[PDB]
Amino acid sequence: SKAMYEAKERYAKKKMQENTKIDTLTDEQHDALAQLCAFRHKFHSNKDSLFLSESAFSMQSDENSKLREVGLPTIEWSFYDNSHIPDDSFREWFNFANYSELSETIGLELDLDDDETYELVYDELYTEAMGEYEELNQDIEKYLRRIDEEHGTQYC
Amino acid sequence: DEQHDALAQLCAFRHKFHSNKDSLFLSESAFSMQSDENSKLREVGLPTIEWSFYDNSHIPDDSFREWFNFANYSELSETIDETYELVYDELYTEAMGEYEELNQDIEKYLRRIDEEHGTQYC
Amino acid sequence: MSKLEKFTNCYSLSKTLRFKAIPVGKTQENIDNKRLLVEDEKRAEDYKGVKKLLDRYYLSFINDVLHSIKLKNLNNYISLFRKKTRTEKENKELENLEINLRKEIAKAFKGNEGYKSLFKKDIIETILPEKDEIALVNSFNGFTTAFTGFFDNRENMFSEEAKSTSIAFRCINENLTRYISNMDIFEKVDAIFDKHEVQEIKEKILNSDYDVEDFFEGEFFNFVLTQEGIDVYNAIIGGFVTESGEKIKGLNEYINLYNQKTKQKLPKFKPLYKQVEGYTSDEEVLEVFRNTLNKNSEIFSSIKKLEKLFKNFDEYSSAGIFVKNGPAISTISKDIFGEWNVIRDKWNAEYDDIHLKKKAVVTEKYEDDRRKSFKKIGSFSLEQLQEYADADLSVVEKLKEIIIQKVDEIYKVYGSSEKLFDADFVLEKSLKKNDAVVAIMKDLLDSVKSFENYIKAFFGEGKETNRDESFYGDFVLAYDILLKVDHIYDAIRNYVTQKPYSKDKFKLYFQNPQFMGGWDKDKETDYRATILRYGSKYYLAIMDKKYAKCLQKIDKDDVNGNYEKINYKLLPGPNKMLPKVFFSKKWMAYYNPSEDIQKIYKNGTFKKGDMFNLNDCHKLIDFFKDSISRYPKWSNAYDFNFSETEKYKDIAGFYREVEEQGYKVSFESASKKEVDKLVEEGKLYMFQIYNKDFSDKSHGTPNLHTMYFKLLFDENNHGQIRLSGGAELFMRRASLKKEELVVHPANSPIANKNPDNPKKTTTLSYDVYKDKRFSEDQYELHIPIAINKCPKNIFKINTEVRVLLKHDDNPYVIGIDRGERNLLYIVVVDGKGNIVEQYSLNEIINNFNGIRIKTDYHSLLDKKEKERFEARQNWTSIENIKELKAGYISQVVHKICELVEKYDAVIALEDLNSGFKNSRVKVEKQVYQKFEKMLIDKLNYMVDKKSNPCATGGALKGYQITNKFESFKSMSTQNGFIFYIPAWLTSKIDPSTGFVNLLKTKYTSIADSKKFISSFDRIMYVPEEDLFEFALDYKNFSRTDADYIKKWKLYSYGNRIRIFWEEVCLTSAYKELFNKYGINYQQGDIRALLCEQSDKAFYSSFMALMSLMLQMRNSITGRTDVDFLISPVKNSDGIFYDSRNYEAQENAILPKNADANGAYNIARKVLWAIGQFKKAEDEKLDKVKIAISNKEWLEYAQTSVK
RNA sequence: AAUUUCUACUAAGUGUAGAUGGAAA
Ligand SMILES: [Mg+2]
Ligand SMILES: [Mg+2]
Repeated sequence: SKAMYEAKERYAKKKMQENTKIDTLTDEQHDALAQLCAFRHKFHSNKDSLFLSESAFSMQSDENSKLREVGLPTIEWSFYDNSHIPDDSFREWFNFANYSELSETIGLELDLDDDETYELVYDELYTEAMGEYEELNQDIEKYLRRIDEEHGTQYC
Repeated sequence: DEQHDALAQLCAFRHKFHSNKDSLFLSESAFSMQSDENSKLREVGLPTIEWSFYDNSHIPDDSFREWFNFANYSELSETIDETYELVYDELYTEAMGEYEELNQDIEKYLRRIDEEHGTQYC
Repeated sequence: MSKLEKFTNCYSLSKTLRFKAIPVGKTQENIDNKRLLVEDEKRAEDYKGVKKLLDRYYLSFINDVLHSIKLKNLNNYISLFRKKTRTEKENKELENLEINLRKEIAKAFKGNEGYKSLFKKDIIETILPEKDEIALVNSFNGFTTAFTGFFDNRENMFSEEAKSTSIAFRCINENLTRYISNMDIFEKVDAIFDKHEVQEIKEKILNSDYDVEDFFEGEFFNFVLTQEGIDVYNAIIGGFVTESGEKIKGLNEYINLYNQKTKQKLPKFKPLYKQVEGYTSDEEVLEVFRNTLNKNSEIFSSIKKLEKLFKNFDEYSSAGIFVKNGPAISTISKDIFGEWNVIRDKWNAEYDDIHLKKKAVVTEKYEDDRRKSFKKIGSFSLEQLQEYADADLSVVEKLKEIIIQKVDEIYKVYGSSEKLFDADFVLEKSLKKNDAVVAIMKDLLDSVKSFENYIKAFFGEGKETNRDESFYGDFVLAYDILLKVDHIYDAIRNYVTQKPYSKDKFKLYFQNPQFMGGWDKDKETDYRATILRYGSKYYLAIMDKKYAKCLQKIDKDDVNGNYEKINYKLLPGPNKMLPKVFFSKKWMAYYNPSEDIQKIYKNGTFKKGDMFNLNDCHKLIDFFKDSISRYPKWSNAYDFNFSETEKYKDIAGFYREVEEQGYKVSFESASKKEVDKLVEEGKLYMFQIYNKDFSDKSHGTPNLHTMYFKLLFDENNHGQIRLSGGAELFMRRASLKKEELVVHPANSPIANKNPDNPKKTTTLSYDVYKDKRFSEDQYELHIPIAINKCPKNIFKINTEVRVLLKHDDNPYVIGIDRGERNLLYIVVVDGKGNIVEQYSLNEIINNFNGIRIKTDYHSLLDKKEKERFEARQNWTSIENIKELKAGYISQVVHKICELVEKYDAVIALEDLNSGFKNSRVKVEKQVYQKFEKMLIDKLNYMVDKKSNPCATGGALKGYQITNKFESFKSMSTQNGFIFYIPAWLTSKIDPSTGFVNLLKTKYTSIADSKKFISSFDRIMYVPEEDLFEFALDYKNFSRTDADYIKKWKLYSYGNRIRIFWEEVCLTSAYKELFNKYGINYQQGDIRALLCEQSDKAFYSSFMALMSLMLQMRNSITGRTDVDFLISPVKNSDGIFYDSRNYEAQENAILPKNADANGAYNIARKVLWAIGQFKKAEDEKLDKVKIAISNKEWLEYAQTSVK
């Protein structure tokens, strides 16, 4: 967890150094692609702290804005509206289907003061958040694979 | 006269030189030119050797702290053992390439004195 | 208003601190009684084991359902591919069929007995139980979410995106394209079919199925899809043993028998892919190293196959053995040719005979295009190297004997290391203190690694024409095995270079998966963590989940024992929290809201996209305003004071307004005796945030991190450092024990090691143990902050520095250049060219209380490199040196930062990619890239600690003058206040006028030397100055299209260095050579006499004196005394520059010596870039080129002085 | 030779001067 840490980063670093000549298309689109790739490598690094309310973090329309300016094809995302990924509105929702599950066991009703049902909704919203963000992440990997096997570069 | 003595002495000198030329490259190997050979050759009365150089002071051995002017070294440092070897390699090959240019002069002297007087030395 | 009053509060950041945490009172024994360490020690260790169990079940799932799939479109893919093709978008139907086939196995998995409960919660619960592993998988009964970093990737194993690790891409586009390749190559084994060998044994002991032609006919691909089928297939290729000593033959051996008639020329059947290192102890690492490099190891057999391959190499064609272009190409070319530049030279001539005109002189742009066209090519053929070669050079012998020399060299180091792979081997000393054993291992590993690096270039990235596939097929089949040595090199190296101590830690969870995410009051009974101040000994509070409300019912105590207590109200993410709450079924049933408001949010016209309407979104703005006023938590706990409704041209502006304001930490008090009685009850846990500055002895300046953290709770904290969340906590273990630390005793005169201390020896009253911090354990704490969360002066920094520098009228410039004499040499230049301050950075001043004690790093470097020399250059010495350089390029940054503040400048910096510099500064090239990183890191947020925090340049209002680092190429040609500049012609240049030599005067022949000596204008001799004045134009020489003056009146005097190390006179040497050859040389020009002689040694000892007239750099390379830069051309005042003439002043007007000159020229190149910054419009400032060429640079450096 | 951590220290005596952005493969 130090040797492989340096190895996997210097391999990829050599590929980012090496692929600045392969494109040979209209422009310096390598800058936008490496900027996107490192953005991917932050996102997929700690997706989990996006679930926290106030973690050190801060989408799709901004990426498409910075991508149209250089002239690539866009990304064809899965959603643009983004406002339903649940993070720490644990005081600010109710409609979920698994109340049928939670009433199949004892649990309690829809009042989260019970210390048992709290984690039993926290688990589901955590998994729904991660399942939303990887559906996001697969769209970026699909964009990089399409732009990889169209122009013969290397990004993953 | 007894020029065979000087010739066999030269021939065994050749057979040490060409035996281990490589340890002449080391800094302090057990070793120890042209003006001395011509001095011992004029005394018996042969023709001299007609060497390739007499100045001798640029064969690089282990002044690896004491030089810089090589374009080839710059080319090696142009692209990132490793380098060290290129500097060591190039001076080793330049040393061997100097010493065989020396050695060919002695073999040329022996071939000239061979096919003038019909003896045998190589 | 100078050039740093703009650059503050420009963009965000996120540092994170790291303080220690000591528990107070009975908290530690309370933790040990309630047993809150064993749980998370298990919750760290058992995770890889439960990963092993879930990988067991997953592979059982694959091998389960793969026995139930028979692919139907397989024949329609195989025959339509091996059809000869001739596609016309039939390969597109092939790819459609391929993705549909992956979809078919994807659909098999989707319906494969549920599969919806394969990555949800119940997988740790229900299926995986049905030994003693029931508690192992049951150890996470209330804690599931840590598997979500696994349930995503093992889901992506079952995709169809043609990803690498996935099942579908493997089993359709690698296994099938190997299978049908073997199906076609089955046509070239039918001529050797002996049933006594291929059928009488294999079919009887392997399957008892249909015979060997069924595996090549394509309708048992559905049988070979499982890993059992791949096992049977690789059994028919390689040969099973069936636990008996037969060693039953295989198809590889049956095709290997065919070259008994010394002609194989038939490719073998490639084995099929199946479907799914040390670092602890000395005996283990020695055994695994024995396992991987003994005399029957797989890597060693790969070397044996490779040496026999290059023994029988001559049978392959020389038309396909492609040698890789690039770094190694020059080295490979040099060994056979005897000259490094011979291959480049032949390609040069081959290119210029086509693209060069019928002239011969070049331009520098044509040279750069020439170098680009040489780097355009991918690889070279061995046949083209035979084409380059003249007579008596057969590469098929030359490379063969080179590689057999290397293999015999590996055999000789085996003859050195043969005492190591013996069964009765002993370890007399651990590898930290032993030398002979570890250096033996080093020589072995580096020798095999060098062998790999030599073999490496025989790939050609191919992707080629008809390359010798019969050669590459076993070449890669040995090279995959030779590449495994890096798994041993990066095991042994990072085993030996690790510290004796160890920094392993596990996240502390305290019985809860939801732990310290935030610090919000009215969520603190959920997050269960708070922070208390008292005087200055800060505190961290942990409340147990049985008693999770032990801070709510506390009175404002009045018996004067108090802990102040945070409140920390933070509205998190207000652009997407406000619509999350104000439309969520309970606010919609507490406020009404209006119908048009609900519709205007549901259609969503507040966003951009031209549906954006001001007086339509302003009602939404008023609705947000009034509703936040009506909300009970956010009407009180903040002080929201917005603008008016017409004062928001964007809801992004309103979001920025509420994000700006919505953060406030105050302090409502509490008791002391009841809090400490409470932690005595054990319902609280209390840790003290601590480092080596919260002690009550710290009589100096703090760490910068403790300056930030003390500034997190100031009333100056508006400008603005917001304590964020995402905090963690950690726990270490005692790597060392207490006894075996080498301990300096008390009351003894203890030594020193910095030699420039006047107190050459000191003594202390107590002990100072070596590495006390790892004797016990310690609680590391992290507490991540977010500096400048709301940015105000937002602009493109790369343009704002330029539009600043143009309007500026005397802009200072720093340069920083590496040198042989000094690793870093600083030169500060005004807007004209006057050197303001030039000094070395080998000595480090530590300007504490009043006492400027310096310390050298240059002596430290050489004193450690002598240990490197005397210790056979092993890994510990290497990494010790690399860390010493890392500490040095840490401590440079304070000098560079303070210099930037003191002179209001822009740093120049040596670009690296252009290179073309010896760079003999005695430091590794990588260390300079790390200096780049640890300079742009720090100039992201420049702050000096001694300043006042409120004032600009302080810990609240730091300078941001860079961007963040992106990627190792994107650091080029501008970064804020750091400029990148190519380092061409910066060390060997006369600073007074700008003469540089460009004359290739390495002697070649009298045939060249006669023309070269006639090309000069007037070689004469002045008797009233005793100088051998030369004269030339430059235009009559090759490689000379860059200078501007081209009227260079050379001279001779000044000391010079001759190998003979010796000292010789430049003009006395000329006179003694010309009196050796008997000249009346006082009636110049004397070229007419010089073009008469015919002995070699005169010209050979003249070229070596021309070169010494031209050699400007002089290094005695054994002492630092005479490193003198002298220039054999004089300026208008008739005096030519000498370095020692300019060393002995206080502040010179020219560079002192060679490294300082190397800095000063870089500063001059940035000054030229500023001069072109002054000569454009503001609409091209983002496009004004900075890559100053050699021609432009020599022109500027000559015409600056006049 | 002490350190949240690293480097160089012993720097007025349990530390000094600079730097340091953490978890994750
Ligand atoms: Mg301090
Ligand atoms: Mg230390």
